Amino acid sequence: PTMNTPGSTQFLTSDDFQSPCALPQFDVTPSMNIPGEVKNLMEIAEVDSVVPVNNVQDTTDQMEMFRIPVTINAPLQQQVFGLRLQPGLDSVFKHTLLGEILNYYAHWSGSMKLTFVFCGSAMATGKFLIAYSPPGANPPKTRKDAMLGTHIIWDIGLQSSCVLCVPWISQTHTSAGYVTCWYQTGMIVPPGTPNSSSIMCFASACNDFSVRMLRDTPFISQ
Amino acid sequence: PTMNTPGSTQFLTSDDFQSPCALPQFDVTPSMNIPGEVKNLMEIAEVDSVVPVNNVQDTTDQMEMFRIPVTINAPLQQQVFGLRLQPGLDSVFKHTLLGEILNYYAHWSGSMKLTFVFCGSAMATGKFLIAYSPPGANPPKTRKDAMLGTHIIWDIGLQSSCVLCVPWISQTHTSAGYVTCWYQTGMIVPPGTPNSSSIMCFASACNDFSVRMLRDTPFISQ
Amino acid sequence: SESTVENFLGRSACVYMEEYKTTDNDVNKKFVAWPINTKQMVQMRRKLEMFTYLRFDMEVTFVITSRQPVLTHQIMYVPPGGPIPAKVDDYAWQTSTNPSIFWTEGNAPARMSIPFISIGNAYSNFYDGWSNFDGSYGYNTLNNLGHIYVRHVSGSSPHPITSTIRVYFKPKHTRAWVPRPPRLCQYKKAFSVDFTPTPITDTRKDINTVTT
Amino acid sequence: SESTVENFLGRSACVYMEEYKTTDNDVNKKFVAWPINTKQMVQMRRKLEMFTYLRFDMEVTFVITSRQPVLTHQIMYVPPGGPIPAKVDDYAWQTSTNPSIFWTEGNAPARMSIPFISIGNAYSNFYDGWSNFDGSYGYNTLNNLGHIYVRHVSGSSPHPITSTIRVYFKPKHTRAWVPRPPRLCQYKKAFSVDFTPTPITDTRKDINTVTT
Amino acid sequence: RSITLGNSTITTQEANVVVGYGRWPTYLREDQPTQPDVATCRFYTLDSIKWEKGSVGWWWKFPEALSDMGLFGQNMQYHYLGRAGYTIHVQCNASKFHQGCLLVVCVPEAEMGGAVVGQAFSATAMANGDKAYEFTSATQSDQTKVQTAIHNAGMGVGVGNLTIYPHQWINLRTNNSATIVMPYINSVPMDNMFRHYNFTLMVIPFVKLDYADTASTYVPITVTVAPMCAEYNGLRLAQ
Repeated sequence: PTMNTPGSTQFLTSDDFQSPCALPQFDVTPSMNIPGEVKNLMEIAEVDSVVPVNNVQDTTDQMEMFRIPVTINAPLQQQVFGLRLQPGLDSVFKHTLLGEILNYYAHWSGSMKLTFVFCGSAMATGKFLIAYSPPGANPPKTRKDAMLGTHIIWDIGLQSSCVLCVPWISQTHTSAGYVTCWYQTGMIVPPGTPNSSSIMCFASACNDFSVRMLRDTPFISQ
Repeated sequence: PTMNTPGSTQFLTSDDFQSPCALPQFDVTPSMNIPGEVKNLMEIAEVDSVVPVNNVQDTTDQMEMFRIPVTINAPLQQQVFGLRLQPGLDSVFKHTLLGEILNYYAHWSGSMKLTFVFCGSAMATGKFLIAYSPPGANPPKTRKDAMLGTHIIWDIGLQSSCVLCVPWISQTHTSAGYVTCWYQTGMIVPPGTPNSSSIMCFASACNDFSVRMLRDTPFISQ
Repeated sequence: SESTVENFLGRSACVYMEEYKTTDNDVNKKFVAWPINTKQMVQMRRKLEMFTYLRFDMEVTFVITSRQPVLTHQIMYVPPGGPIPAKVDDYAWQTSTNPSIFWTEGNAPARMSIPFISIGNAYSNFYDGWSNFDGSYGYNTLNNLGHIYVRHVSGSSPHPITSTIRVYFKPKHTRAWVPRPPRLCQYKKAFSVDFTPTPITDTRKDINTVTT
Repeated sequence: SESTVENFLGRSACVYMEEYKTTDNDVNKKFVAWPINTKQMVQMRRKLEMFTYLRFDMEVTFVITSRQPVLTHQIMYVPPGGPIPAKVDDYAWQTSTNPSIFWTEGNAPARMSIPFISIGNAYSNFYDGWSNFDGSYGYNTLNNLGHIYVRHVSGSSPHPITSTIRVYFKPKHTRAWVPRPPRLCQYKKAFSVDFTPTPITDTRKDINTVTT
Repeated sequence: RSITLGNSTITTQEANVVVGYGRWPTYLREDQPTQPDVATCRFYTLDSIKWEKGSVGWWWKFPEALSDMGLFGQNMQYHYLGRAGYTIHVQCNASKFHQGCLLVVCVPEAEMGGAVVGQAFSATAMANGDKAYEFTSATQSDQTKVQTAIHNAGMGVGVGNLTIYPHQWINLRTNNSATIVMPYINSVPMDNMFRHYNFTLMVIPFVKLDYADTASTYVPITVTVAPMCAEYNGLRLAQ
């Protein structure tokens, strides 16, 4: 006696029911195996993508946002860049592969790694102090007190890439971590070598990400 | 041939039927274990609560309703308090924990215990005669004939609490029991001790309570 | 028993009633809007405030009548943090992430069951704290619930129809944690614990009075 | 999860809305015509353009209303490479190889599921090539889908009725192959990849600025 | 007897322990690292409160009453998510020629309505330092105050029915001490320590103090609190 119940006899836009085939007695062409099949959308957000760190105001050329300048003569203990770890709201991470998959969901959390690659000459040497601030803590104001937190002395003479894995990433719908980088012992080059170099930055999720509640992206206007 | 029957095709406000989920394909956050889980509403009514026995007319201060006065010089064989055992209608037990769970139901019966705690000095001594009258019997008029019923001589020199368990409690929709208390040998104190003391009273259900037919409380006005 | 927490709060009851006219000077009187909350029904508010934390599913059934063809009505649930319409027709009704029921009159009432939606592990009836830190006391966003907007579906040319919508609400699969003592004072607000002091109990006459 | 490709694109949403009047000077305003494509809904276009190849079944449900007896409406799907009607009544509506639904008002909405129709092994959202060889860029006929024509069924004597048809569309049993990076520019055409250059991201102020 | 408890602070005492809901404080058993601080466990003794003939009650909000205490109050400045249970010992010192009754009770998530309906109040109207707030016998009627009528408990409920929460009675002619071990109760695993007050402690005297002539005119009440099983979010990078 369930055909006269209150639920039945309506159209609900999210129902799953079988419905009559428009034309049966039709052979559907079989599927072939085509390289690369996606089955989850966390296989797109675990892929590295260049982060536009140097998106500073008064950039008159695009392609200058992916380069973080480093020069021979720069006063020691001077900040190189700052970042706020919030890949959904912060402009820096907003349009990355990671950032545009998390704007389809309303709740998410996990951990997401970063990598910093020095792209200068092969004759350059120097150091950098990459610091990290836990969420709910002010970014350091000097090189000296940014070394009393968590940090890594990256030497570009022996390494060419340094990887961080940042925990406690959440929707936060602020309190967010910070990653800052400072000059430690300038940059030193021998004769006949360029006086400027750059650092690129990559970002992706780890594998601890979880997303919940699908919703429309706020980057499309009708 | 039961989809065209007289019962079907109506809305009844007390029906239990499954109904389409508004949004399936949504992960619901798991439940955690939180201290103290209620599964029955007879776990709230088996908890003691102070009874406002001294709710006499012309009380100009609240907090004076939980104290039953006792003094050194009071004529012997004088009543201390009276109570009528009807926790749904009587004003005394009306707003207790027990009383406000039984006003959601229209039929109930069981047995409910009382406790009387002397809160005077530690140097005071004396006695009291706590009498009990079966339902359908007049309360005693003298100490002498209140001792020919059921009674307990409570000595506050050797005890500090005395417990009664009252049977035959029912909705009665009167005939009700009575619990009275009388002076037996005043109150005696040594030098330098307060001349007044008080008795508090607690009440709760036992475990024999049963409630039937849910209905709205008559203590809420729209 | 009937004393189980499940059956105590398992009852279904009316919670909102409103009317709208299709053609009206005001554009806010062409559709229903209703934040879902259980603090508007005085009778049921007291039964849900005997616990500090609750966890339940909702079942909402609508009874619609109309007064001057077949008349169709959209009923759109907006999950918390979705777009909200501000007009009788705008893109917020064309969103594909907001469930909708297209129901015609002369059929058994529309119904849908909204699951437990919250990123916490329970709803909290009482929250003693602040939102930002010292229009903030006693409000948190974890116990927030969606909205329901009706709106009569019609062609490109509207036609005068006056409708009355009644909403019924039933908690389902309830679990409850931590007792509270029942409310004693009358409610003076719909979102505050504000009250005016009341006597403990009704006065007798004398302490030895026991007359029926 | 809700992150599966199946559930990502499994949502149903409006895709076409049009009106027709039975009696009108124009003969092209006496019936609906609608080439099936998923490039008309801006919101859903971006979600289907994160893959280069898709394979799915379609489920199409129609919501019809009318304004001035019982009114009947034919809903005819024309598979690709079938006859197409050019008049309100002609032999193209009498074809026995074009599925049809005769639905009357006051019943639950009409619905049918069109299978995967294509002689290729997948639909292609992007095609870099030519049709004839160097009104040909970026169009191939393998990703072509049918048409839907409504038309109000009536006697030999028409009578004025104005109707509004809404079409809802849901991909079903989706499989997807080869990621693409999400779209960055606004769509300027309904059948082209044409665009106007846009900035990469929104400017900050200074590289050391990290204020919330 | 005397149990003579120690932790780096020694308190000699002793009724019996009343465990919250029958649940002892316990550690929470990735992308959230966590880590406990076991050096915060130790008694912190709040200032004595004079119980006189006038007084009608007192209250303290936790964990905002231990905010100025060393180490425990400094972890609230650093870590932005925390949890912890508590062990509270309320104890009086009085003679046999005094009389009174107290109700020690811990009310979780006690909202308090303002005095003058529909009016907002500051956060210094119920919590500030380790200072004890006070209930008033007569109804409050001040713009920037909480409604402090004693017979409604500041929540519009019966004052007699507050025995539905973890509690114990200090009757001066029997005992003189009470202990409540409160576990962590919240709807989330961890929460910010400054934006939320987990519970409140209250001491409410039914039966006023009385003491005859030429005896001490007050009885001191001493609250001692030691956090048990505190745990905070980690501050170091993952691997």
